[PDB]
Amino acid sequence: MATGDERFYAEHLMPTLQGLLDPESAHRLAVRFTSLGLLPRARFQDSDMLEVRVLGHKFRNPVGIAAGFDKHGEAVDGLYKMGFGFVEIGSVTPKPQEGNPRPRVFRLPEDQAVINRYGFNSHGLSVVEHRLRARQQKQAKLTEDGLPLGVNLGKNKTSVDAAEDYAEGVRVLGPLADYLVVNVSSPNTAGLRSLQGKAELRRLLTKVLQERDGLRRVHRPAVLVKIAPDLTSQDKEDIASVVKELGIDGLIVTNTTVSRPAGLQGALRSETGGLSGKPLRDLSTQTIREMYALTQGRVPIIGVGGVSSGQDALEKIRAGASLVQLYTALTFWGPPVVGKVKRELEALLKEQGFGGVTDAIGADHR
Ligand SMILES: Cc1cc2nc3c(=O)[nH]c(=O)nc-3n(C[C@H](O)[C@H](O)[C@H](O)COP(=O)(O)O)c2cc1C
Ligand SMILES: CC/C(O)=C(\C#N)C(=O)Nc1ccc(-c2ccc(F)cc2)c(C(=O)OC)c1
Ligand SMILES: O=C(O)c1cc(=O)[nH]c(=O)[nH]1
Repeated sequence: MATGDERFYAEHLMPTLQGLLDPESAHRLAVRFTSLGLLPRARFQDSDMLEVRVLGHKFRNPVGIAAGFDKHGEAVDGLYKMGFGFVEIGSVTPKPQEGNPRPRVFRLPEDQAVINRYGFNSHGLSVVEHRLRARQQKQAKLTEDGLPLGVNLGKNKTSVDAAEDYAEGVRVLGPLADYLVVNVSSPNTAGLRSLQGKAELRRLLTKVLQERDGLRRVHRPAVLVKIAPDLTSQDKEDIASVVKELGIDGLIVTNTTVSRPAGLQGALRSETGGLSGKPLRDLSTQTIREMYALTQGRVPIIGVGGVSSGQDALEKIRAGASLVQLYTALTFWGPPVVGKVKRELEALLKEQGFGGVTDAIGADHR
């Protein structure tokens, strides 16, 4: 049934697609195809067990699309139709930019992994602002029905003041976002990840929250920080402190890794960039675990990295995540992966004696 669809995509459709197109062309086609909503609605009906209340909002299910698939806000509606409980677009930079030269996305099918070095290719704030404005009341209804929208902000390659880039993003897209993400963890913009250090981070985030707080109350988003899986213990302890001190609304844990775990088999494993997918999974889960402990369970976490199943999702939830995202799993399993994760998650939750997702959040720590 759903298993027959899963198998079709996994064994026939996706490998054929991966044979005809390069990874970037495939990405661009998927965004186009998804934006038209051509694929029929996902059959899976979200149970009440999957509902989460966090970040000032209701999420009808805890499975979202990670930043990077839809950088420019072109496919938001098509992604809700696929069954995602929330959609995050971006990263968006203030001014339009190309990103890095091609080729810049690489598949590692033997590892169920991707490496990318897009470098924040972005239509920029103005284009994305108008795109979101065109569908603003549709989104207001989606959100009220439990399907929120996040906006992930980046910075221009050549920008002098990182904090002003993020501030601009807060000003322009904050009023259109249920939550904002300060992406300080892209491996593909020089200097960016050092925004994660204590002094810079506190200065940056103070400016961001101050700009957010200046928005009219009805258009005031939660602000989250997205961190790398490659942080030192000092880094993490420092982020936890700053986040608690400033009252940051949550964390996204994690971005892609600049590491190359032992055992990667893919021919393209030494390409420069962020690695995503299955080899990232446990490194992300452990980072979630640590950040939840360091913040005493008081700071919501969206868990991301290598989620391709219900077990993967629950592991992150039990480690401390209130919500989860995926992207890379889609490039191997296609759209059916979304219903797969939700069905399996629900089964596992029953099986382990949780009334719903909310009861499982942080359970490993208790
Ligand atoms: C093609 C590609 C582009 C990405 N671009 C962004 C980005 O613009 N901003 C961001 O915060 N994360 C970006 N990500 C990182 C993902 O949001 C996510 O953190 C990471 O891929 C781990 O999740 P995954 O294993 O499910 O794919 C990108 C990932 C990939 C695969
Ligand atoms: C990492 C860049 C990347 O996106 C890919 C690669 N390589 C890739 O294959 N993407 C990719 C390719 C195909 C799909 C997809 C497959 C069937 C369908 F009806 C709609 C989209 C998706 C998808 O479901 O997006 C929501 C993503
Ligand atoms: O645009 C990119 O290169 C990119 C950004 C990011 O945050 N993460 C990632 O893996 N790639």
